[PDB]
Parts: sequence; C-alpha cells; structure tokens
Amino acid sequence: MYWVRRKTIGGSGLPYTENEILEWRKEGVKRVLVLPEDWEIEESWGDKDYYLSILKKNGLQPLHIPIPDGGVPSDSQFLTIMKWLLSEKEGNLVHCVGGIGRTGTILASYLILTEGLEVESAIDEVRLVRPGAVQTYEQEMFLLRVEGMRKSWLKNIYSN
Repeated sequence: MYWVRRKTIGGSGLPYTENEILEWRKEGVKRVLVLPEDWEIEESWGDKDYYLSILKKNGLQPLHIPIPDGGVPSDSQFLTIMKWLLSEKEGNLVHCVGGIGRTGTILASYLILTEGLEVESAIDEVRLVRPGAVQTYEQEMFLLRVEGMRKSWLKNIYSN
C-alpha cells in the first residue's frame, strides 16, 4: 500500500493473499473502502462476502462501494464514500484492482474536498506515492466537477 497522508488515508490494489491484508494492519490500516466490482473480487476470493469477512477477521472495518474499471462513483456513492472516510478519519485504506485509476481518483477527490487543492495539485499529490494515479477521461472530468462543487459537497457530507 501507499499513504497519501501518513496514517490517515492511503491506497492499494486488490490483495490476493491474507499476508497482504496483515501487512495493511501492520502499517496502521483500520478501515477499508473496497472499490472493485463483485466479479473482480470473486475471481480472487470466490465470494465478496468471504473477502469482507477476511478483512473483518483481521480487525479491519470494510465498506463495499463498487466502481467499474475506468469509472467514478455515482453521486450517491460519492456521498457515502466521503461520509465513510470522514466519519473515522484515521487509518483509512482505499483499494481497487490496481490501486491506480479508481483509488487514485477517490484519493485525489478527498484532497480536493478536505484541503481545497486544485485538481492538478491533488493529482500530483497522489502521484508522489502512486505513479499514474487517475487514469481516464471520465475520472479527470469527475475531479473537475468535485472541485467546482466543493462547498456543496462539504455541506452534504457534514449534514446529519
């Protein structure tokens, strides 16, 4: 894995073994935002529920918000993601399959919202620790929209 903001938020690809999950725990991960789709998880773990149970067995709290490869969260997914990541701010890991496109987009969007970074600066901050982070046109357009809508996103995230 890689930390974008040390011990607060980081990223990874999809683990294939429990050893990798143990290493997340050793690094200080406490909570995992699982972005792959069921079919991607099932290839490596048989069943999505089994995979989440292995995360829980290892003392990690998971949330499954499936995003297709090359894609972006829907608005409801994004609200749910940001409430999750800001609910308990320390020890958050986000992962997709490669840890580059989908995860990089979520991590960049987190920096835009929390720190007020411009899009290019947020992408660059993730790329310091994850080369190539944020891969597709759709992901770039999503970040543009999030930046432009920062105030309204924060209002909705911190409501209730």
